[PDB]
Amino acid sequence: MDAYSTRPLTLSHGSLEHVLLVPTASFFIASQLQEQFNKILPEPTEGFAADDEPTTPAELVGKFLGYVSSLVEPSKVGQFDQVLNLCLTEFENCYLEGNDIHALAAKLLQENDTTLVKTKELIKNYITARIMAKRPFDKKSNSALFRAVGEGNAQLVAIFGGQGNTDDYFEELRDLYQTYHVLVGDLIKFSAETLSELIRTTLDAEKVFTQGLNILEWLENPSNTPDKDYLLSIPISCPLIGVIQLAHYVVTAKLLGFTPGELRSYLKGATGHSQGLVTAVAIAETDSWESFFVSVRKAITVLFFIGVRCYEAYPNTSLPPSILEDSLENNEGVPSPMLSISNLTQEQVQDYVNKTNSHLPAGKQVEISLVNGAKNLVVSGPPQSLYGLNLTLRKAKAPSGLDQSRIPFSERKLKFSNRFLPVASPFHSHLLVPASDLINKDLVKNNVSFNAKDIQIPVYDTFDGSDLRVLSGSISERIVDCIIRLPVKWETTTQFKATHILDFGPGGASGLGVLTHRNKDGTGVRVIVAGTLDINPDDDYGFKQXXXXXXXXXXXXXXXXXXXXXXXXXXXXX
Repeated sequence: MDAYSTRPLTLSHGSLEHVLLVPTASFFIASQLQEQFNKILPEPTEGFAADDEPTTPAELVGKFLGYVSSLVEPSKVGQFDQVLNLCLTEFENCYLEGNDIHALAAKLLQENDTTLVKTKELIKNYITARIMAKRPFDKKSNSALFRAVGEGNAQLVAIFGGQGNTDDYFEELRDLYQTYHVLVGDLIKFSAETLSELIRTTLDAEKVFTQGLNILEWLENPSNTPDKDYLLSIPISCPLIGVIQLAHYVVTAKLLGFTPGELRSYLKGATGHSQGLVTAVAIAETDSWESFFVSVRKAITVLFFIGVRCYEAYPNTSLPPSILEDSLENNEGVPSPMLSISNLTQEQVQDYVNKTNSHLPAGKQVEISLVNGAKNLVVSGPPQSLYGLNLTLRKAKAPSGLDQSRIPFSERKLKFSNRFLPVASPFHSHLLVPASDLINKDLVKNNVSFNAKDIQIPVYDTFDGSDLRVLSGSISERIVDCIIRLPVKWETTTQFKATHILDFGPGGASGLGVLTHRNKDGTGVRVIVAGTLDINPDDDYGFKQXXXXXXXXXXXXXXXXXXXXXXXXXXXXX
């Protein structure tokens, strides 16, 4: 054949029995919106919708067809259940050669049209078309960049973040659901039902989800998707969050042709962050997709109840405009009860904290929320107070106006960053405890709150990396106080013997995925999940999954080229 639109891609004339049920796709693919969307390309070269890359036609044809296809795995007969397969492999022999479509994605971000949405669609086309009828994801065998931890050449670790630096949340899950219809309708539809139940069951939780938690439709037709605001509030955010990372670990799986066991396998680490730990745990021990399921039920109800209850502590207090203004001028912004005091030191971060509480009543006082990074140091307390710290915080801070230009270090002043984060609640707090213990019980109160010695790999703690298995606390009683009470000291939670780190951190290159990197510069090669974008071989991600003939190696600062010695062919040192 010949996928048109000014760009040609031969489609081996199926010869007769094919070429007949083919043009039925030839003109249907000539879907009116392809010709006028091809006229926006003879000049505005592939303005939009398809065509981008010369071999991208194979996309929509091998997509549109891969959909109006069988419309059920139970073959809608050869019509669209074989005609679709002559081409499927036909595609797997153009510019992919196995290696995985996700990898052929790189062959776009850098080569031709630097487009994201034009590549994301591209994937969905494949993966979906593939699982539509024959060729299901299973073959198990993978390229490389993964043999490593299996041949002893490397070691892998896993991590999961939370309330990561993103005011989107759902903007990831939707753009995760839509992305791969196939590879997650499960966890999705599943967790859907799941949460949809954990409501009527905790009768009282119905007064905390004003915005119907019908996380279902929210995807298909966001037309009535409950705000952008409260879609973030703790109950509802907590769950869907893991859902994401879980969904990924899944895709990470299903893709890789494995099973949650085939993955809890190649590993050794797996350590989440606060709302990200709950994921690590429930992820450690998971075998086939038969066990893998209720396995999720856990995590879900977990974060679920944490949120639901934590929300009943000191929920979203009606923020005062009296401040919204002033705060929005210094540009600190979203007053949010949690702050990121970057570029500085603890104690320093402390001192300030101190003096503030000093005069401040006990209840409104504030703690040093996190300790991720050697500098970074999130803090939190009632929405208010926090800013009141920013007060003294500002005055002392320097406007970034040249001062070193003429002798600094001695008199020169400091530099900051006092912004807040996308987090309705004050995790790890001094007010998120009276309800803490309750969730512990709220756990058992639902025949699933366990996490026994089934601890596959060593899932490091929120405080001091211990296999988390030292019992005497059920874990599902620590994975509570380590969150809604105790700090994180992350640098202390890392102390890994890794070569890489897989972070299904909560959407984009801003959810620990990179921070973890920050702290260390000459060790792992931290790679993340969703998102295909790149940079400069620093923290390669999203595509380092199905990579073939390309291994990660973030040079070690000492090992990598360290002092040496040698002598001359005439006997001389050097």
